[PDB]
Amino acid sequence: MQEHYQPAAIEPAAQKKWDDARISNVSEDASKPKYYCLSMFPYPSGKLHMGHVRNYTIGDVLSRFKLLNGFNVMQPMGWDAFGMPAENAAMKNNVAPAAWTYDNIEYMKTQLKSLGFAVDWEREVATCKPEYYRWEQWLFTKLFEKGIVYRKNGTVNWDPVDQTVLANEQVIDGRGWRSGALIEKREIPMYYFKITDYAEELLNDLDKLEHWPEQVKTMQRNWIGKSRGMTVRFAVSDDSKQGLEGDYAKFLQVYTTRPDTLMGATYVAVAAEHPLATAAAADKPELQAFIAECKAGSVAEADMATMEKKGVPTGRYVVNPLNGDKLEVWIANYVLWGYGDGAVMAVPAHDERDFEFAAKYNLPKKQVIAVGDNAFDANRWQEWYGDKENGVLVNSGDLDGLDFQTAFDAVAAKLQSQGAGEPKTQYRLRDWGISRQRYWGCPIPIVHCEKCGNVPVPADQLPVVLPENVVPDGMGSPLAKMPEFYETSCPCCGGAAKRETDTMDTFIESSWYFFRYMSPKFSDGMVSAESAKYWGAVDQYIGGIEHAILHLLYARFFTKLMRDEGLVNVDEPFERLLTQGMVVCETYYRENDKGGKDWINPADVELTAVLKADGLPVVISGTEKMSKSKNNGVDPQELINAYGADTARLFMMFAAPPEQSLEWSDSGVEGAHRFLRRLWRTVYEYLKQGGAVKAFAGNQDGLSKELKDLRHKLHSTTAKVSDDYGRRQQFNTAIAAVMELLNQYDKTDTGSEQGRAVAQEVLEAAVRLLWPIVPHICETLWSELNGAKLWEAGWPTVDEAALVKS
Ligand SMILES: CC(C)C[C@H](N)C(=O)NS(=O)(=O)OC[C@H]1OC[C@@H](CCCn2cc(CNC(=O)c3ccccc3)nn2)[C@H](O)[C@@H]1O
Ligand SMILES: [Mg+2]
Ligand SMILES: [Zn+2]
Repeated sequence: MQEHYQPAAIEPAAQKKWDDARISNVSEDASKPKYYCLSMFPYPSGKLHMGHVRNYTIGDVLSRFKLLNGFNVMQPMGWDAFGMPAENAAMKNNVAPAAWTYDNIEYMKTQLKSLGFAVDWEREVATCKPEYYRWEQWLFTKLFEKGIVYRKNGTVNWDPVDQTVLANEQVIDGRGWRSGALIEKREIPMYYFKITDYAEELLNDLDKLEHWPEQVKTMQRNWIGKSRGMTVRFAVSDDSKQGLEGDYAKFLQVYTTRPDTLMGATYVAVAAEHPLATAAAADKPELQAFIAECKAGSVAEADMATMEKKGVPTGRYVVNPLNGDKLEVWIANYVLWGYGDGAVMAVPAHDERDFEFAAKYNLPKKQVIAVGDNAFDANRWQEWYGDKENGVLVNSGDLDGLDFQTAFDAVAAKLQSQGAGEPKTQYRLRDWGISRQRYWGCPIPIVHCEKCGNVPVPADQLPVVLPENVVPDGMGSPLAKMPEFYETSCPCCGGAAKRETDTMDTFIESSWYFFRYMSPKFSDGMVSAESAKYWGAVDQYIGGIEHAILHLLYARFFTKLMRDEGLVNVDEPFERLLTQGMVVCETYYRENDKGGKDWINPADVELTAVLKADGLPVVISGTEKMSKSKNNGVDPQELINAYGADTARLFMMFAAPPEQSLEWSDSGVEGAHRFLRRLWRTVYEYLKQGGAVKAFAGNQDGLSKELKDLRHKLHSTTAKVSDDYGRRQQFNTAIAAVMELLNQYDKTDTGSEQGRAVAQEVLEAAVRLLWPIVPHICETLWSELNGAKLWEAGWPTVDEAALVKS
């Protein structure tokens, strides 16, 4: 055993030791209890960043902890390979997205291996390979025939300069983010998953996820947005029926979740596309311009509430069916066509958005709810205005004195008896649009035949292979310009037909990959029945909070779809969920010659803050998440090259709890490396005193008080670390606990015969308690202390007798 700790001399040897023993290569072995620990697989972007290292170190800590406790642990890794980054690098570097992807995969796989993650690489998947996406094409065809996947026209944002479709996030002031050209709204046929058919299942099954953060489940409930409200029909006044057709000439239908406040409606609002808006705008040009501006908007869902609410009056009126009030119809920008009836009522006294809307236009506010003896001021909104449980009705005629649920049922009775309304349940959730006008994605297995219609590709002909010999040029997605791809024969009639050229939303690959890991080479289905029944569901899932809504919902949706097809037998894909925090770092910049800022990487800066190149000052700016935006990313490969994998892993687990943001710190890195030197020196100095002995065990009567105190600290540390790994999942406090054990060990004279035995017991436990976090150095130090295989010695047991004081 060498005196000094040298990671480059031990880390490759420890990795070869694990790989030779195949401790991470697992099968469906019924002799050991399974454990499925999964970290969200990465985009093969080029190289790992610090977020990857934190996520996969966390997953490796939990996996190795369960491994030491005797579980048959599967920790798989793969590549979410489809998407736009490969197309953009293709347009910048004149390479094929496939070639760019596969080279990134090879390099990033080397980095992951150098970090010592206990990963079953024999289960690796690449989602851009036909052997993977053939099965999501298969599920697509099966659901398309059942109507769960359907085709209908939708509206997209067309950029005519870049010749591409853009998301709402890519539109700024009505113009493309890169081209700067005005975007055009176009109706094109697209495919949709009928996810609203599973809305009630996806909402209620969240209650089963006892080991998910309540934050994530709340976000999913709000996204699904179930409401039990009332359909209310307002009869159109006789003086307001010009230009109206059908039922729109008879009544205005609306949906409200507050029918107990129907006596407090002071106006109604309709969407820009509503027929009442169209009829009233046929004359007035200001209404036409307001309708045009609403349609030209491209506001994303995450900013819908922040959008300034505006409206225009129409001069048309409707009648409240409960009190006969004649209310004016307004066109408003917050009423969205396709959501319910595309029309709402407004009770400014008990809905804060209606309050601010009415306060802006001086529209009437009428109180209909009272809570205690609270004072109502029509000029200032108070939180009790919207109270839905402790409120009682006022100014509502025959409904006065009722609470929410009683007034709800009475209003429903009044409306139904006169045919003016009925109860109704609504969901904010929209159907899942999966069509993408992009090349680097999974082809949609549909053939268009003018005789047979939109025909799904048969199962024998799957997959529809995406050609990899493609370099996108920019002037449109190349698939729609490659007759060698889309020209084909109809699988139903053999006649001339055309393949679909749109590709799938890349969220689809990530919606079922956790199942594919169970049998990644199975060629007769998405997942083999024998492996699905063994591994069941993912026991532990680790990823970033940015996937709390869409990805998780999609994955839960796919699981229930695959269960209904009979491929799996679990209702939920992920039992436990851990959301890791961001990795942030200081920023540095120099002022431009044009009044701007040039952002400088931290690796090119030395703190006396001075640029390393010319020794000239640099401005220290705010700390934020690492990104290429302000050029503040710290390359983990340089951290590995300079300190080793164990130092990188230890710093990430010690700097902050997994949920809390991790602040990059040079001294924090150095403190981690110096602790590994201390651990190395501790075992070296111990073995230099007389070599290893048998660790203390059994009756501790007769041990000195100092050695009894060390054993108490030892097994209290084991219980604390076990609770930190297994229950709390706070790895920073576990490292501190082992440090406190080593501190007391340093203060204890362990030179006697019984002292050596206790010292052996301390060090054998300490290297095993830290093995999940820093396995390279712990595997090396364990082999110097004991000749048994560390993974066969197992997780340290707590000696209860060591915790009983006299
Ligand atoms: C399941 C599917 C849907 C996952 C999907 N393929 C994915 O998110 N793949 S992914 O490759 O993007 O990420 C894979 C997993 O590990 C990383 C987590 C990142 C969380 C956000 N973050 C990032 C940072 C730090 N950035 C840097 O240092 C940096 C950045 C840019 C340039 C230079 C440096 N700090 N926080 C992800 O959420 C996920 O769990
Ligand atoms: Mg349960
Ligand atoms: Zn045909």
